[PDB]
Amino acid sequence: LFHSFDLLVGKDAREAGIKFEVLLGVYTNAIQYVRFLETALAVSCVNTEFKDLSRMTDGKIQFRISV
Amino acid sequence: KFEVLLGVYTNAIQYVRFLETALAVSCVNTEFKDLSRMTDGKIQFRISVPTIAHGDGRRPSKQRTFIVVKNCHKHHISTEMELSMLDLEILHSIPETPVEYAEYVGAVKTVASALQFGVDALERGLINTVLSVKLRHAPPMFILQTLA
Amino acid sequence: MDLKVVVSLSSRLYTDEIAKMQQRIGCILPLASTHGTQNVQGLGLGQVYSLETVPDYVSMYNYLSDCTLAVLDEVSVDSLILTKIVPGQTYAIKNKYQPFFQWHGTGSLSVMPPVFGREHATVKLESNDVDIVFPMVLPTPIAEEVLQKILLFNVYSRVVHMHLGSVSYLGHHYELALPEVPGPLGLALLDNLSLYFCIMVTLLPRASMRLVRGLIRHEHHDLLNLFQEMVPDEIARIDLDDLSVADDLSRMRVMMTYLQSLASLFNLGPRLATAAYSQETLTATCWLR
Amino acid sequence: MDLKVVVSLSSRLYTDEIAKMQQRIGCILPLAQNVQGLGLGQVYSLETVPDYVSMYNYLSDCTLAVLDEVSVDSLILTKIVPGQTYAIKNKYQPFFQWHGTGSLSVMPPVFGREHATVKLESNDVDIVFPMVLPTPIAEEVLQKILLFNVYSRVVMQAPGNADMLDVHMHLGSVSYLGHHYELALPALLDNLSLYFCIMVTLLPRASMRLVRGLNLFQEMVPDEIARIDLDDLSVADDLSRMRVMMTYLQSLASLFNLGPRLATAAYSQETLTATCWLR
Amino acid sequence: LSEMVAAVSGESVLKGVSTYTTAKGGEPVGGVFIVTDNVLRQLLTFLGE
Amino acid sequence: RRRLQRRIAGLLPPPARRLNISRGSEFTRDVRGLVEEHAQASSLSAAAVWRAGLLAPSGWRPPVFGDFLIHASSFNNAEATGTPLFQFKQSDPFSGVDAVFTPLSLFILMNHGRGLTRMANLLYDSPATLADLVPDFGRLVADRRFHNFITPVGPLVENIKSTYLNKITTVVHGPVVSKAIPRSTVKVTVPQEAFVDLDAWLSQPCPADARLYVALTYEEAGPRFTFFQSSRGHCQIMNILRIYYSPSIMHRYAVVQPLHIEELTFGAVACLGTFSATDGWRRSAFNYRGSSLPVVEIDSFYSNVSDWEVI
Repeated sequence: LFHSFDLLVGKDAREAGIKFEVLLGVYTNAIQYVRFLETALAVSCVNTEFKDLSRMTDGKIQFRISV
Repeated sequence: KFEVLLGVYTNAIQYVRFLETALAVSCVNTEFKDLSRMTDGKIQFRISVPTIAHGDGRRPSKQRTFIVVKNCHKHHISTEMELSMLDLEILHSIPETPVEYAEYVGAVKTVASALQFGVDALERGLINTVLSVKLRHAPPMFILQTLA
Repeated sequence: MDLKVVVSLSSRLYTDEIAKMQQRIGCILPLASTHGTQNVQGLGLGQVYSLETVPDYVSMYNYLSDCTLAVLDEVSVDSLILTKIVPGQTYAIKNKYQPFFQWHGTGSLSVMPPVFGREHATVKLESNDVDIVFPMVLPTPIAEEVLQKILLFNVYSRVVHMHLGSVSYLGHHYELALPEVPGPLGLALLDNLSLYFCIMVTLLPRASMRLVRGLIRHEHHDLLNLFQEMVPDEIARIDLDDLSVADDLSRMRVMMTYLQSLASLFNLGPRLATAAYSQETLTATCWLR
Repeated sequence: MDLKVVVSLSSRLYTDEIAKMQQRIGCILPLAQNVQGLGLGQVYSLETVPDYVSMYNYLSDCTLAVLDEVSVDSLILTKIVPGQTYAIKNKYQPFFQWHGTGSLSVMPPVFGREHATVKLESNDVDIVFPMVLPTPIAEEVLQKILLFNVYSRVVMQAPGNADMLDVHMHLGSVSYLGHHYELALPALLDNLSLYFCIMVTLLPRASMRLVRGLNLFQEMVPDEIARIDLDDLSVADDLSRMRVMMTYLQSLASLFNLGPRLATAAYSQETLTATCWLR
Repeated sequence: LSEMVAAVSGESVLKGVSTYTTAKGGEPVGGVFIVTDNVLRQLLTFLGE
Repeated sequence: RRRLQRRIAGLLPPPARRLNISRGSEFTRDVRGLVEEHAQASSLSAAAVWRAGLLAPSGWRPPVFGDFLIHASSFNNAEATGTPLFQFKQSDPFSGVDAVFTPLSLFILMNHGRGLTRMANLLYDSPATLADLVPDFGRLVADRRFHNFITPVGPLVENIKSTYLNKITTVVHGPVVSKAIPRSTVKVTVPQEAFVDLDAWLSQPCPADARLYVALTYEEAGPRFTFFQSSRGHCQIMNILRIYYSPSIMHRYAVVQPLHIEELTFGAVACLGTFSATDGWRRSAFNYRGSSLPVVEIDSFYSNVSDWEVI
């Protein structure tokens, strides 16, 4: 039954074996797993997959503001 | 979630029978199936004593005869087997879910072990009370060395 | 175990009598026999308490002590059904008695002869010539003073008596009827009390007189208010003796046994030990003590 | 039937409290569910004067309970019924042997408050258990504390008639079935003593009124010092004296009925318990 | 040695098949006597076989 | 095992009835089973008497028993079963022997020092050893404290035989029945010349039961034992026996000294048990090897011993 307790206790069922001895109730906590796209401050940020940030060694980005 | 917790159990029992021990060499066992109704027992020995005809003038023992009885010793053997009714009310039902088939056969393995420890206890008590009958009617050896 | 008496009428119960008996459901009734089907002539306390003779309550106390008790659960035409009271079962008893004593303290109750009058609990059957009187159920602190008023009226018939005639409660005062003659068995109980007192008067101690003398002359308790600052002379002439401990110890052992015998004498009538009384539902879960 | 009564502990119990509750697990205690008025601890509080008679009336009114299991938040206890029995034990620090006595009496502990108590620092209540003791010991300690209260208040008022060591030699020890116990004799027990005192003072005029109610037969048995009281007393004073005396006599007789009188069958001195039913 | 085997052998949980048999006799082996080499030499001239 | 399984399976409590309120089709068959259970547990058939043996665990109570360790010479093997035994309080703390008395061996403790006496001294011929069991009889009856040192322990239900240091078992509280599961009724045996019916000396309400009271009483020649059968209560039979004890109040008058507190008590009454009033006590005759005395036979006893209350 979901384990391998055949060689541990033995083959005979009248000498040894397994027995239901308590029904314990545990409560696993439900945790919300958040993502950056599922949350709503992704409206503010247009986010991209650069995937190798060592390719950009220059810290400065040139802004060409045309009026 | 309600995890069913299995627990191991070992019936640490050696099956002794009264007819498998050599103590039953000293007994003629019969199975009187209604001894709880017998109130007395009896066995009569009528012993006819012979004599010797003698030459000199003696008062002769004219055909002596002893009739003795032996009443039976009666003693009961009682064990007290508990059986939890939490494990009993799931015996009359039927399993249809794996939790009920997990606990139903786990109750069967408890009540069958309580039955095979109730017969074994009576067999051990039978051997013990046969040995106690033998020890109560056992005179010591320093007395029987000369009284026999 | 079926514990249910079906007391059957011979004649037809009229509608006003059905309303008067439906007004009294849950009240204690004493039965003649303990069996499953009985007759009305013999139900209740009317066979010992009749209109023709004097109200003698001490024989009613011994009747309530001897015979069984039952509560009234269902009343219908030609028959009214009762439930017996055995030890080991908890019964619901409602307060439907006309001199209302509130059971706020959940004290132990007591079953009484109808000392407050017949005609409020007389409830009358014109079907058959019988009168069902319901015994008064009330706590034992009221019951001891009602029994002492019954016992004291007969000795104070000779020599203010309205205080002994009525009852005292926290909220109200109710009038209970006293006879001019108690009866044969009430006179027997008063005779046994008189013999007990005339024997036990010589077996009283001597040391407590010195206590009451020094306490009167020294320190007034609230309990020392009855003497009105006065001591008699009998106390003095029994205080012309010296105090020892051995004769007083034997006298207090025989005083213990005599006070136990007086506890046996005063404890008359059945008592019910209440548990978890509901004031809003007005019923009480009780069993026989 | 289902008889497991639980009580509501507010604060969790610490280790020494667990040990002191385990020490007296077999004893009985009354009941009022609230842990505040859980037993006799509201009469033995520091709030009220420790009066004996109100304690007795509360002990005879409310039900009793023998407790089975103790925990850090619960108190498993079964209340008493007149039907069946419970196994109770003698776990009282004034130890009285229950050897073969067929009756047990439940009285308030007159051997001091500290002797039969558990003081809970963490909680709101300090519980006490009543004295469960055999009935000749019960009536003997009633005699030897009642007469000691009388013979003590007398020598507090006038120490010329009696002696304190003379009453402390005999009135401080009980001797039942060969066991010799000592009494912790130190307020307490004063109202019962003065009740008995009022009873035996007014009982001469009570006996005279009773023998005049119904002749020289019952007037011979008083002695000459026990007979003479003059025949002049007011009607209202005599009636109120008789009523108050008979009230105190009834209360004192039901009080010297020692309350809930338990009965036992098989006292097992190896395990200190006896099969106990209510009687 | 028989007194050691008698004093060791009692009740024990979790039993099963006859494990660790010998080959000549086919008898199940009850235990093991861990000894030193000098005691191993001495228990084969005392016991002999 | 098959005999044991067939014996346990019949002696089993029936399961409680379920009503699944949640499901639809299960509620109908469960109330079907409910009405099929009532209709065969109420009607006149063998099914309604089959239901009474299951006992469904308030009505039945297995009683308590008193294992007492006695001497064989202080007892007799030939007595009947239902004899109300009276344990004596022992002064030594660690004693081990609980000296009980049958009413005949206590009748020879009565008479030796001053019918019933014939069978009494036929059952207990030598009374010197039984006077040596009690440490003090005459002084303890002189200060009249004998009634509290004698406690009743209910009727004997099982006497296992032993030549020295006998052991008896009495029902101290509960329904009087035997110990061996081959079942029989323990009929309470009381000798008749000690037994009086109180309606006979009284010469109107039907009770539930008629109780049996023993009254150790202090007659001026010696103690006396009388078994009183009363349909009334305890505090009522105190008053009724106050009526019955008419010359005792004259003797306690005619011993005029009040400081001698010995003659101011006249015995005490203890309630033994409750047998049914609708079935009265049966008369019977108990035979020894030579003699036969008439003995009251009392069945359906429920033993509950009360305290000795002073007359």
